[PDB]
Amino acid sequence: ALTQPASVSGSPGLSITISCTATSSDVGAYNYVSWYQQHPGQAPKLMIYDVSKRPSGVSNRFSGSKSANTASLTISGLQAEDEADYYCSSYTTTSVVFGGGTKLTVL
Amino acid sequence: QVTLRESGPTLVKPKQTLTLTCTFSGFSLSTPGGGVGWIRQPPGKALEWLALIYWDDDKRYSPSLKSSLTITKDTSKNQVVLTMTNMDPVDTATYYCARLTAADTIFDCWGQGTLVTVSS
Amino acid sequence: NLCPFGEVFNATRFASVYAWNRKRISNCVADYSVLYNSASFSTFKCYGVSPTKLNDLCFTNVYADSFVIRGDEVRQIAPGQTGKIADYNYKLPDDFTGCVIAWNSNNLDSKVGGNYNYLYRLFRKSNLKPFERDISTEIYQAGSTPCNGVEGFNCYFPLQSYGFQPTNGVGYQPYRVVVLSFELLHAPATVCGP
Ligand SMILES: *[C@@H]1O[C@H](CO)[C@@H](O)[C@H](O)[C@H]1NC(C)=O
Repeated sequence: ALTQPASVSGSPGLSITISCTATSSDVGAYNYVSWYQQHPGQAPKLMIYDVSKRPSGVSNRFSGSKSANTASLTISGLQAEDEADYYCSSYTTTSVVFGGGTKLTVL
Repeated sequence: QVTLRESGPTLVKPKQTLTLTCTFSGFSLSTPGGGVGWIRQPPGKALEWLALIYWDDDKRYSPSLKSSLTITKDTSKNQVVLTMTNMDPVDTATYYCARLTAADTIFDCWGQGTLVTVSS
Repeated sequence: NLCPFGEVFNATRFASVYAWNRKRISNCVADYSVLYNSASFSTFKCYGVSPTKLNDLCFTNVYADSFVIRGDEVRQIAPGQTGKIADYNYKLPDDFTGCVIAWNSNNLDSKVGGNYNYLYRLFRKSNLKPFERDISTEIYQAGSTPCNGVEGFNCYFPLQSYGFQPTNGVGYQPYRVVVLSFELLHAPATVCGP
């Protein structure tokens, strides 16, 4: 399964990034990865479908990148949205992993 | 547009066979690279994909739950039925059925999800 | 006056290499400008005919093909080499006019686990002829002791489970390949644009 930090914090207005690595050898080349800004209470929602490409409509400044096997979620100075969690999911060799939960607490 | 909503039973006794469905609308199932999935999440835990169906009636299950989880499809009435037995207290979670528009976009549209508990 | 040039590229599902579908093209307009400038076709390398300026030229009996291969064998489909795909599945003649325009199709032709919808032919006792469709799936015999309908020793099936995996390398992803074989004749042409 994928591994990501427990809970990343940060002050409003600043820039933060959530990491998501691929320690396990389930991924062949880590080609497809996506995040989900799960608003706590109703349901998760897609914010970025490809490694860098984002879906239309629900997108303001969200982006991402990956160098060798570690994905990222680059957020702009906007931190006053809510206390939303993020889940990095990608295709494995036999299943669909989702990683863990990272409560992005803002100060 | 693409809208997902779950319908079916909520409470169940241990060591039984649960039948959870969700009616979809606003899109087609025979589209190339299309399909719907099923993901659960215990309260205070992460997400885990249970199983999904594809356009060509390909029932791909989870390695840990290959035997119990059996997924079906019904394009005539736009219904998806999930059959799974051996109700365990650890299975108490909320089940969201998703929409896989393509292989690149992972679970574009999601559903409301119902909290299916497993107790006495 | 228009004809389905988009249906051959934007079809529902292509066929395998061992059962490549052939299609005749007639009464069309050569609007190849919008095709070359589609910004989606990765390999537009056309051997014998320039990639552009195809609109100011029109042929007699152009055909069309459709199949899917792997990234490493994208170069294999060409009248310059052979060995694995152009030797048992589908070979292009040495005097072939056209090209093998293909694009990355790793968005609707692959799924989690094993995609067994597309297959390719394994080694055979005979060599493949140009423009040949070997629909027969007879058990290949690697010498003596004929099994005659049994599998196992030197009797493997000619078709092989492909296994399109979602996570793959740059040469292991699905690639929808189309072949536009221009048939240069002297009869009055029928597919000619502006
Ligand atoms: C196939 O569909 C896409 C998107 O609808 C379009 O951009 C493309 O031009 C189509 N193919 C052809 C050959 O027109």
